[PDB]
Amino acid sequence: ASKGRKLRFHVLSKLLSFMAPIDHTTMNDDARTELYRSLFGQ
Amino acid sequence: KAFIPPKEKPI
Amino acid sequence: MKLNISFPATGCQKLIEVDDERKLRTFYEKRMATEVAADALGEEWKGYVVRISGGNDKQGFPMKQGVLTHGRVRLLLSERKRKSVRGCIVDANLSVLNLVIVKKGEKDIPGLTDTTVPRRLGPKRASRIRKLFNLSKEDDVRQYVVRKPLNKEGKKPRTKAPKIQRLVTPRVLQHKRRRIALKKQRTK
Amino acid sequence: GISRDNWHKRRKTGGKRKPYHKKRKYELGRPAANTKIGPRRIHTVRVRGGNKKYRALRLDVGNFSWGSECCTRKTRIIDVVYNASNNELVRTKTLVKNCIVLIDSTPYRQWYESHYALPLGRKKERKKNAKISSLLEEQFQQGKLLACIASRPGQCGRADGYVLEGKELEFYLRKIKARK
Amino acid sequence: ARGPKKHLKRVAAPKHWMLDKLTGVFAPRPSTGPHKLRECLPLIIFLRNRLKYALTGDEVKKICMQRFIKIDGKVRTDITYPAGFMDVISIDKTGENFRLIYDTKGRFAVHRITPEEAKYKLCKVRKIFVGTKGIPHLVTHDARTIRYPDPLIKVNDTIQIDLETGKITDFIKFD
Amino acid sequence: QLIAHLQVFSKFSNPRALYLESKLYELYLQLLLHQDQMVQKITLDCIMTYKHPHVLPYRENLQRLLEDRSFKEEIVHFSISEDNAVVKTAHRADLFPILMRILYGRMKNKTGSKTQGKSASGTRMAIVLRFLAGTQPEEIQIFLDLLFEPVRHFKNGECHSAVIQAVEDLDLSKVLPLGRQHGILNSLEIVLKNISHLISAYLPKILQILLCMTATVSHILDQREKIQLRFINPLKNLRRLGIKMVTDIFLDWESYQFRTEEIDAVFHGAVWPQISRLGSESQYSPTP
Amino acid sequence: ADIQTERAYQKQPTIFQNKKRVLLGETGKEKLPRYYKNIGLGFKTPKEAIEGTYIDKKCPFTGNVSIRGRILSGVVTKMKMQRTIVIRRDYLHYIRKYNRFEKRHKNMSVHLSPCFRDVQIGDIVTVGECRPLSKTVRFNVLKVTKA
Amino acid sequence: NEVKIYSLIELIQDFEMPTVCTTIKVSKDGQYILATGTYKPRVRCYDTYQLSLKFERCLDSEVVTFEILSDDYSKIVFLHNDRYIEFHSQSGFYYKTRIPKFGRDFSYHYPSCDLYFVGASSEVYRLNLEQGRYLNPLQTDAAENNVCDINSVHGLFATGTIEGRVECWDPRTRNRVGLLDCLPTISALKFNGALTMAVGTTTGQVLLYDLRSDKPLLVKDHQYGLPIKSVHFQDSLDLILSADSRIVKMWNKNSGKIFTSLEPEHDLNDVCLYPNSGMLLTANETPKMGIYYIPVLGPAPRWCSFLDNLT
RNA sequence: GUGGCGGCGACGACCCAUUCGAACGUCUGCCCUAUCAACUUUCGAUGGUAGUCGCCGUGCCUACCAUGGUGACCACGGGUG
RNA sequence: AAACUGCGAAUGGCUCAUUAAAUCAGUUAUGGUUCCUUUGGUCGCUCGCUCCUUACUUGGAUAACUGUGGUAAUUCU
Repeated sequence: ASKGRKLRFHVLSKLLSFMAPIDHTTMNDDARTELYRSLFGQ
Repeated sequence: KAFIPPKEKPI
Repeated sequence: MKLNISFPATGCQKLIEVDDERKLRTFYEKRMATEVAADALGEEWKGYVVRISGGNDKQGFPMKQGVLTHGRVRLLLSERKRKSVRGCIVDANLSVLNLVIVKKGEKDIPGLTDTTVPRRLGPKRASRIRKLFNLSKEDDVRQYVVRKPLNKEGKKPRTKAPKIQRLVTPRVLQHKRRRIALKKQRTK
Repeated sequence: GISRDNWHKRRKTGGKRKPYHKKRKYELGRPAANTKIGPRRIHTVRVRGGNKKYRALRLDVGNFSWGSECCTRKTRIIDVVYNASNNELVRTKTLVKNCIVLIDSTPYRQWYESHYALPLGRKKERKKNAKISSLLEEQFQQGKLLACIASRPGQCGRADGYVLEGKELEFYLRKIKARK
Repeated sequence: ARGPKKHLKRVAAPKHWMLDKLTGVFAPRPSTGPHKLRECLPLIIFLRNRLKYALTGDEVKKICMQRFIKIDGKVRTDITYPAGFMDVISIDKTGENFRLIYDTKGRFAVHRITPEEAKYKLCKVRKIFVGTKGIPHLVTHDARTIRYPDPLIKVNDTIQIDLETGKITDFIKFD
Repeated sequence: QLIAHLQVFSKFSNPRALYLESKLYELYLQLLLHQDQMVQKITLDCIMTYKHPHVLPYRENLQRLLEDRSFKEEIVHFSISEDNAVVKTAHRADLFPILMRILYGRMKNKTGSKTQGKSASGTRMAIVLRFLAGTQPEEIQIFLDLLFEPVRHFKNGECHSAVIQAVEDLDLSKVLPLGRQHGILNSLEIVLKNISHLISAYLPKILQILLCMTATVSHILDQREKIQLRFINPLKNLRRLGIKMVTDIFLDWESYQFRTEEIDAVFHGAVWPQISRLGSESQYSPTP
Repeated sequence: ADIQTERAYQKQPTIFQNKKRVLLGETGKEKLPRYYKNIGLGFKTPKEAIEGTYIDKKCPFTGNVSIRGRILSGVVTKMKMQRTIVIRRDYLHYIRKYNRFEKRHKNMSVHLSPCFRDVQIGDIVTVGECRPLSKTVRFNVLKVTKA
Repeated sequence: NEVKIYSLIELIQDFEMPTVCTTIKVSKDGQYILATGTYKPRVRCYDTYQLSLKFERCLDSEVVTFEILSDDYSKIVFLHNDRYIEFHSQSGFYYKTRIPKFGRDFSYHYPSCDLYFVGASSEVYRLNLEQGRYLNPLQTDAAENNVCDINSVHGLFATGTIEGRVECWDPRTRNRVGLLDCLPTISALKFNGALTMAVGTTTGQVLLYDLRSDKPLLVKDHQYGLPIKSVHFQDSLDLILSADSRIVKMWNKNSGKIFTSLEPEHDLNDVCLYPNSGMLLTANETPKMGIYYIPVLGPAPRWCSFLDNLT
């Protein structure tokens, strides 16, 4: 835990609202789940 | 308490 | 659009105002420090070759060699400040353009090459005097000093010569002898 | 900036102290010189008092001393094998003090052959004493010797050291073998 | 302090200079030299306050630039030169010699000396060390270093130095 | 004046078509041994006009040897040892005659940043020979011929005969200079120390050269009344170095078979001239 | 026991231990020559420090430290750190106003060389001043006398 | 071999790090080009229109890699070998924080504002950015993780491992969608399009992978044993750019025909291609930064439009 | 005779010592408040090894280790024209 | 005159925007470090392959100066 060896989950004041969620995904959510199930030999 | 991991819920 | 033409072999400069766009078209879309055959300037300029040294645009900003653009930029120039400089590419939006004649043509320009501008100052260091006059070690540099005659109205005529530096005189030899003597005294 | 002052530290009892001054010039610190292996690239740094510090950024050669035979020779550096402080320096091939490196053994072999007139490294009134332990002979057969750097490349600009021998040699060999 | 101060206030001057209080704010800060700042007598103080030869600082400067004062046989033109204990001052224009000796109250005294006595001085040995090429060196109290000293001379001994040559004539052992 | 002549020949496209090109190449090889750098670099350009397939690829490494700043770095990174070499095995035969002559010129003048002056001469010889220690005994022979050029006349003839005739064919008016003779012995001492494992074939002629000069110096040392006083001290130092190296050769090379003539030579030039007076000198300190 | 307990090889810096020798000398004994120095001031170097084998760069007798300054004494209180202990110095402070004394104490962290053994709680220790060896350690143990 | 690559008078002045250049990158707008290097680690931003450096900012430690979060130069995140993460606003240094273990590489997911740390630990750190709090960890069950990449098309996260296995995770619900098996570790990992993926190996092999088929579609082998640091995709000519220290290889996506090869004087720390242009930017072990123009690959950039006339 | 010797100064210069200091330590000693009784490890608190940086000694800093350090003899915290 | 070179401006002043051993007083250490200036020292060469006839002194530049110029615009250029 010394020198930040162990991860701590206190809120960070300066990092609050540093970015806004921006998404550009062409795939619809139903298509993603079907693709994820069939990934590789699965 | 400082080391307890927060739990998030899928929106 | 004005042209400042210089001939370094005679060292003569001349400013010419050329209002013809056709004459200046041959210089367009060319970078600086490039050799151009200036045949389009007129019948006097046949066989002449010119080099683009620099220039100023309509706002008076000079050109820089490194930058490659048709407009103005803001570069760090000399502790460096962001001065605005015009690009090196020659365009029609130039107030003045500088040219240096490198090759001489058939006929002579009445301003530049018919008359000669003499060099005003001779060498001062002894070795440079020896190199200029091809002197040997036995020749006396003091004989070959370039003297300047000078006369003004109401004044007695005079002639002045520079002081030779790096010239062997007995004072320097005495100083060297004294240094060697000091070394001997220290060892003793 | 990098400051190596003492007033940013907590007290012995554990209480914190509040500043009374801004950072001073004489308390400055400078970024570390991560000396890699490659063509020689060294930078000079002006320090307090007007002196100079040679900051070696990249090094490939250095002189090493064979203490048992008292033979100092200048040889190239090949690889970094062990570092007591951290394994990341071993991964990134960073040259620091007290790290274990591999050096070429050609000049030492040439000196031994020219001095004792006995073959070494070849495939299958006190007198001169030509005896070498088996570990050094094996290293010479491999063509690379294990050495320890004794100088600080980030301070003097050169990487000098000595060839590993004896109890230290098997200690470091055991450490290297256990690391794998 | 942020930086070294070049203005010595009068009240912070050594008490053995016998400076009065209403002359001015400042006192002459001695230049660096063979003696320490707190154990030296500046040339201006000795020349205008002790001997009354001068009236002002410009007056002391005019006196000094004529090369009339010699300290240990050498002409000094610095009016703030630090003169200390066992120092010999010669003024040939007035035909006068002084030796700086503490009196019973702890102050430098105006002690006139015979001109034959002014040819030598006494120094206290501070350091003995072997230099380059195995050459012994001796360092005194007045920053004088001498090569090839007598082997019997140790630390805390006293030596007599001839001012003309700067060489040891004899010595007194600490006993 | 020499640089002016060499510059125009460097700008010729086809040197083979030139008239008397055979003698030109011999002149260029001789000029590689020159002490001045500017002579050497312009000479190397004339050699590179002959676009020889073997010499040409190593052009950059050769030029860095002629540069003061990059000399020491180039020595390490131009390895010629057979185990690990920058030069390929087929290219060794052509490159080495160029390489040896360049290094010989550097050895005389300057082999690094601080290696100038008579005091640094021993450092210059040491640096070159350690670089040449990786070569074969055949390839090192080219450099040793250059090094021992002034003393070729001592090599001919049998060992005992050469020592005797050197004493007879001695004139006080003309001798090899003592300063140059001191350089030969200092160079020869470094050679025996560092490349002794490549010197077995060339060793017998070294004994001839070493013994002949030592025998001659003793001969002048007998005739002191006819020589200047200032010359006595250099001659004694020359004799001391000669005996020490014979001492070195006997100390090593235990299994080497010395011929009968060589045994006669060592007594002629080392033992007999000083053995009679040995009680006088050795008492203060052990003589060589 | 074994002196090699760290990730780096523990060695006494001023002793060269890779000198090659003839076989008859190797057959006899592989005894490394020990380095120790006289510290002066009338203190005697312990014997087991001479024939010891521990490696300590902060040892006053076998390490690279110098003893100069003040010499103090105290009572040993705690042995819980590595090669350093906590001692206590007791004294009386005088107040003029009521004209009496009050009892005060100081706690000092001092380095032990591994030489001083059989040290217990409450025995007298004589310590000497040296360069700062850590954040809070400036004194080294010079002499131990039993209670 | 008829490609006639040119080499560059001065397009941008002072395009010169003092000793070496570690990483070269370009902004989404194309307005700004960013570079970092030794010594006195700097971040230098060059404006394309002004043909000069906008600013220079020294840093405490060397930066392994950095990401331009904002469209312009405003918001930049630096990863350090001292486990330090430095955030830079438009003014300058903003905040600095540590990571529990050393970080090999990091990638940022623009949706959900989650930034992922791949480093010297089995677990891959997640840092939410809209709220400063560190999020719940994900356990990759692999001893060492080397590289990571996030697919732009459908938001798929894959992390490289030292064992040589690519593990694919889902940014939503934080579950392992799949895993892929393929002694050498994974040097470079890159996503292109919806369905195409590339794996770099330290032995020197480029393997093109389809998400649906375990077998590789094509494999390209560098003859040198040096690892390939960067793999890039060029859409217009379907050219895949694989770069190692010795040389840069550009070859066709299908059938593996080689377009051209460029060997410089010094080793490449990084390479970069200006969008929709034949201009190539390289970072070398040299104070100068290499600039190369390939007319065949694409047209000259707009800010360097006169370069076509100069040829 | 491109002889041989020389005086008194000015300026610059490697290193040692001295002067002026500057910077880190040792020891001794501070006002009110217990309705502040525990504190430090809340990005090192104490100590060990190696290293980076620094003009140098040093948790000053970083990796790998032990669980330490201070306290009613008033620690720690808060105040105090 | 102008211009080139060297030294100093970190001291004295003045000022409304911080602080319980953190500052501060006395003692004590430099064998754990830095130093402009003052003062005193120290400040020569045998030979050692560089060959034959720069140490009676070696090399490359740039200001001031002359002359031609651009813009609303600087002692900008």
